[PDB]
Amino acid sequence: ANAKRIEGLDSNVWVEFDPSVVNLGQGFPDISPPSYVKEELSKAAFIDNMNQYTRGFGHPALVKALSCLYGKIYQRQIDPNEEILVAVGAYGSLFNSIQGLVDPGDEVIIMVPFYDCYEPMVRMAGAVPVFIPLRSKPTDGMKWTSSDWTFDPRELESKFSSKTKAIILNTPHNPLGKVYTRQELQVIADLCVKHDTLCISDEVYEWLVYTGHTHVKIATLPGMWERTITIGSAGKTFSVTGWKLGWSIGPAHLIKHLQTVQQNSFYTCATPLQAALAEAFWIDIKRMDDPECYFNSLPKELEVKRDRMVRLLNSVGLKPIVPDGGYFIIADVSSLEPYDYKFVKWMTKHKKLTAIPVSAFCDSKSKPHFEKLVRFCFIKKDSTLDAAEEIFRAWN
Amino acid sequence: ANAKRIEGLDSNVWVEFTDPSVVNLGQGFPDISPPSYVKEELSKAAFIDNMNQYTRGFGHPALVKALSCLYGKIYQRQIDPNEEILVAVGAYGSLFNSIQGLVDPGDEVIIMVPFYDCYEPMVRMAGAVPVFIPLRSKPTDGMKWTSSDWTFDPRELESKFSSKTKAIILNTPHNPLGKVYTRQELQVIADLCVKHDTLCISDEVYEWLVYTGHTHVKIATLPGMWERTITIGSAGKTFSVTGWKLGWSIGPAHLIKHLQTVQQNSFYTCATPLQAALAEAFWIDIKRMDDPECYFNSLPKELEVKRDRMVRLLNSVGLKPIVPDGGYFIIADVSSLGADLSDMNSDEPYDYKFVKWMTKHKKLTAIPVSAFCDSKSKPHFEKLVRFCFIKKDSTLDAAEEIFRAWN
Ligand SMILES: Cc1ncc(COP(=O)(O)O)c(CN)c1O
Ligand SMILES: Cc1ncc(COP(=O)(O)O)c(CN)c1O
Ligand SMILES: [Ca+2]
Ligand SMILES: [Ca+2]
Ligand SMILES: [Ca+2]
Ligand SMILES: [Ca+2]
Repeated sequence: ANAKRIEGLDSNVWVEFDPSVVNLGQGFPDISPPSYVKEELSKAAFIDNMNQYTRGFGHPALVKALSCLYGKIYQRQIDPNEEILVAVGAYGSLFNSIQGLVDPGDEVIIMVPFYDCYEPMVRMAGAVPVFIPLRSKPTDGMKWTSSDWTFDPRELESKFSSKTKAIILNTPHNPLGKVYTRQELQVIADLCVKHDTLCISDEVYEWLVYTGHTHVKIATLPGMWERTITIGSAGKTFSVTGWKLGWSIGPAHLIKHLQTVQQNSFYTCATPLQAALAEAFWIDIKRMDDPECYFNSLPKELEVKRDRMVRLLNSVGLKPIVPDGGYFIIADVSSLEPYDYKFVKWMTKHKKLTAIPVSAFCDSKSKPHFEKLVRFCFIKKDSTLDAAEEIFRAWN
Repeated sequence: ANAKRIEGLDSNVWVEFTDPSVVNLGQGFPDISPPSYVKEELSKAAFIDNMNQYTRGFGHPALVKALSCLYGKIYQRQIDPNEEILVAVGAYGSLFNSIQGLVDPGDEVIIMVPFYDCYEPMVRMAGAVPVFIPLRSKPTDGMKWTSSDWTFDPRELESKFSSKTKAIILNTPHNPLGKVYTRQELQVIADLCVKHDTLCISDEVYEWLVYTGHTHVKIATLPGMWERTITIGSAGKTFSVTGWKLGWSIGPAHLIKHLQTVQQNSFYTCATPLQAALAEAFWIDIKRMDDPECYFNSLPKELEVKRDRMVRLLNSVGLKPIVPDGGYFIIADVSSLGADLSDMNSDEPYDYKFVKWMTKHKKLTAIPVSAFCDSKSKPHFEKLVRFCFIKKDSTLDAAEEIFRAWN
């Protein structure tokens, strides 16, 4: 018998989803992590102290590294102890944020399609998710891209009331690949300031922005530092999704409440992973300048792979939406229980290729508007994408 | 402002407890080496690319398979790795899953005092009402003071159960007392849980650390209890790697699913390389469970020696130790020292003053037992200080130097 708070929250999209099938579904990198990330974990393993309890809110060496890296991005001095919290992934950071800040009866605005945990997390806190969809614009004629999706500022305004506690922002966006523009962020900022709401900004894909786009942090916009929690992830930054380390960065008067959730929930994150992650950070922080920096080299490597996926999807009559950022690409499926779920089962069984139906990232009323869209992951090794080529070449 | 569910829960004893020349017998920080193979296995896992990516949400398959094998032997029943186990971020996370998945606002949860400090705020964050009952000492055998001289009154316990009781939290072996609950004590608890149809959440992280004359009994193995108990263990304790932060909840499928629902909506998955390495460590020791060199046997054997040394050290200065049946903490009554605390003028309990004094004057820290007590219980336990002995010989040598030079 569940507690009331988790009523109806037991179904989970990922819980629902053959070894000759090429999996382009889940965000499971099969490229290697950088060699030094692995080496540093090995080194921490052999130090006895690095196997025992560390500082609860974050390993001192790690919060110092994050302080120094993010202080450069933000152009401010970030207090490593008071303005940072290390949690169990971005998931954990998100949970800390909602649990510590959002009351039963609060409204939380979510942009659709949304990364799927946003909705049940808001609901577990007894809050009301208030949905607004991203919508299409006329294309430049040439190609379909993430930047051809935006939101209507007037519709957004109408979502804000005196019940609104916060808006959840995700840039670069999953599943669309949208890198939100400065002007878009400014509309969100104006409304958070005018209504005095929080912004929770999920920026795990922050390094993964392609040619002609720039990651901009809403927390750097005038008046936003004081009302924003910005979230990062080791799993994305260093392609080690299995390390489950993320962080929240923001003002002390907000971070302390995340800290209260953490000390009362899981308390401490793993010492060896955090020690190794601190060293991985120092290596790359010292060479941000250079194309060898993993912050530089990975987006560069992935852009090639993105462009590859777009050719392959085109090659078979699937209309790709070229992503500004991240490592997912959506394809419209229409020119070949919701449509995209049926299509994905059909493509698995008959083409030996798997993907994720976009309707999984949509509230019930929005699903008809997105149900002909399917998402593919390209943070894959050359050999994996060749196996995918084979499947596409052989499709007809 | 904070969310309402966390009002007044921002204070934390461990945060409150913050110098290189101080000998630290306070926090449960092991400075013995963990087993060599535990460290080896994490290194091995680090170099496998796959073991650095997402694994199964509710627990890495090899880990839960190892857990089901080991606990199947202990429970003498088949344990389902997927449906009857949930791997969480430490025993903390397991406790959190349990209370968050199973306990409603207005529910009562019975807690035994002193209690591992997190029990109280976890119950309050869920909007539930902690109902406290103290452990009470009884006359000693004359020669020694032990954990076994502490117990609860069964009639007092009974009176805490009402139609509003959702659960009782059991911690055995007990922190901070070191008490190993007897079959008869567990039987009293089981009787009431069955009579009122309540849950039992049983924190058994120290399950392997039981000393001569005592045996770890799992309440969930008693008649009627399997269907109503969540039993919690921890890698930090099992393998002396407190920094790995992996624990597990074991119980019936209809209860574990609720815990699994909290986890999927909170942090989701635990780290892959730690879980992979831990599985291997378990196999290495599962396969030699009958042998002295099994870590499950050698660690309590090694700790029993250290415990006895600590008892002697505390005695030499006039501290009155409570010899623990289990775990790696020891409590001493400090009141026969009548210490020079005259002018530390706060409204803090005696034991916190004593510890501050001991740290400054004697260069030795410990933990005040009142940190493990609710407001009304503090005066009944405030002359008691907790010392940790999961320590290497050289650390206890340093401690011994201080005790010898004490007067
Ligand atoms: C937008 C978004 N946020 C959060 C997460 C979870 O991050 P973590 O693995 O660090 O918990 C993911 C998973 N790839 C994601 O796509
Ligand atoms: C009784 C008890 N329960 C739970 C914990 C926390 O366990 P973990 O470190 O596995 O989260 C501790 C701390 N050692 C403890 O003493
Ligand atoms: Ca307002
Ligand atoms: Ca308050
Ligand atoms: Ca079975
Ligand atoms: Ca009842």
